[PDB]
Amino acid sequence: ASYPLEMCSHFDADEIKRLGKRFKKLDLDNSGSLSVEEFMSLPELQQNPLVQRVIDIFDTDGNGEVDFKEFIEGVSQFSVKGDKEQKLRFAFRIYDMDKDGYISNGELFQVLKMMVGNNLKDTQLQQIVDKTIINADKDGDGRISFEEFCAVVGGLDIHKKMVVDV
Amino acid sequence: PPPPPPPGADRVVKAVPFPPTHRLTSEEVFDLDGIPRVDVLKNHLVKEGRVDEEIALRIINEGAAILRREKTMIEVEAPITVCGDIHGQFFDLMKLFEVGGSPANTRYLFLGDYVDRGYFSIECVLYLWVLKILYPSTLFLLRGNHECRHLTEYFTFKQECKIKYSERVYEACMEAFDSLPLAALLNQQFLCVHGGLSPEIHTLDDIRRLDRFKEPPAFGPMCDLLWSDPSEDFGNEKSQEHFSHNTVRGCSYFYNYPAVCEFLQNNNLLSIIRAHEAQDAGYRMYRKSQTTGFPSLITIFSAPNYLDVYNNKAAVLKYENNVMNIRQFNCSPHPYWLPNFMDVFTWSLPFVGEKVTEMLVNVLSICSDDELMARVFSVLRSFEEAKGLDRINERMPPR
Ligand SMILES: [Ca+2]
Ligand SMILES: [Ca+2]
Ligand SMILES: [Ca+2]
Ligand SMILES: [Ca+2]
Ligand SMILES: [Fe+3]
Ligand SMILES: [Zn+2]
Repeated sequence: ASYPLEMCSHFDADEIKRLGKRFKKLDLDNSGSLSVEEFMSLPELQQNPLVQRVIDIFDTDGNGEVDFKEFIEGVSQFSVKGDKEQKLRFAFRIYDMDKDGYISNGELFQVLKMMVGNNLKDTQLQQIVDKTIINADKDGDGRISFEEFCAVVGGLDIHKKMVVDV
Repeated sequence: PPPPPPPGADRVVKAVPFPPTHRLTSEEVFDLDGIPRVDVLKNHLVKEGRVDEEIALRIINEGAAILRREKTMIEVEAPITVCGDIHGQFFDLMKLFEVGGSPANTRYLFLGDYVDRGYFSIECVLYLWVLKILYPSTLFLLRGNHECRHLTEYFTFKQECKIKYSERVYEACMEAFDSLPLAALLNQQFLCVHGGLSPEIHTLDDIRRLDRFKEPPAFGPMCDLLWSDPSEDFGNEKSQEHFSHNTVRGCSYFYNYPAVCEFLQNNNLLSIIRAHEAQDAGYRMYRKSQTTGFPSLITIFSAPNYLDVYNNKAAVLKYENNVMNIRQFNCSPHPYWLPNFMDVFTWSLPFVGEKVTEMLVNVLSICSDDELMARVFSVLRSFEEAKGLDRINERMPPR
């Protein structure tokens, strides 16, 4: 009889139970945590360039794996009940690698590089990164806050795509 | 409390020049007399700098006021440097002036199309307008078919203005373009125009008469001056028909050699100098008049490696000491922009959204009613090959 897990999410008891079943089946060695290697054992994830970024965001305690609390709170960002700001903040977090709350030049480059590969020259990519920052940086520190990020993309309605059924 | 890290601390490609963060102010651009400092402006623009909006407006509006008081067919004498299409290729424009000579001691005539296709159109406009403000009697600008509401709204110039400046700046450019003269008579011997002839234009007086202060209409003499082309078989035609419907442009006409001959002879002209069509060599000399032995028609094209894919030379025409000498030049490096000026967030976000959601869908699909019991992201996009591929963009946009 272990201690209750505490979490915050949009899910009712039934949904948490169903997610629990998925968690267990994903947890191959049954350690109660989810390793990178366990995520990668799903062939459909092997060519997805954002997998490690998603895992980093889910792993809020930073021990390199995703436990059940983190799994629930991660998936909850994609609940149909989640708001625009929530989906957008998750998107912001894809770019914000070191999690300090500001997208920097180097991070924007690196994350774009993960997605673009060799479709652009490094010089080209640096130039569009530079201009994106300049155009979106409203207080002149050279990096992009969440507020400045939303002012740019909040009209795109991408949040309406970031939704899964559980 | 430690300050932020230096702006370019974690920047990955450090050798790449970083654009200025501050817009040029009025104090910096305009001297004590209200005169613009062209070298201050040029240096800033070459670094991809911007100006304060009020300065952009001031430059555009003053240029417009000067242009508006010119005749619709201006008269200019030799010596002169005549230039064709520029198409927003600002960094090539810089080379053009190095080749042609400084406007401080060199007379210039531009045949239009300053904007669209290239992603530095506004910089081209600001810089040429400033030169017009500084040298109103030695540098001249004509209207091209792209200097209008219809084309800039279809192509990227309107979006360029919205992103770098505002719709106010775009609207100011539209009024300024309405003021551009339609033609130049050079040294009483050459008619210079962007496109060419019209079945409704038989004398210079037909041009002088035109009300130019308007959007170019879809047909008629003003339209034709900006839009018409020599026929593909110019000088070697089967039919003797002077004009035929321009199937390439979707409007206006092809004019043939007989049509040009008649016009030259009726008006005591030596040649027509025009632009409007890309040339591998930067220019084309068409069939010589039997009478004079001089090229009846000349096309000049001043945008090298047009669209970054044509690989063509550019040229300007220098008319001095009774010699017309063509000076060719090659393209110059320029900074990169994503298609239609989109920032990388706008570019990448749909892909991010799609891929993270796909991952989660796959992750959650690990059970199926058991509970009841490269990197795949890309951009957004020979002379004769480039031409055929870009054929639809030479045609007039719908409505
Ligand atoms: Ca495990
Ligand atoms: Ca963890
Ligand atoms: Ca950061
Ligand atoms: Ca900032
Ligand atoms: Fe053109
Ligand atoms: Zn043209």
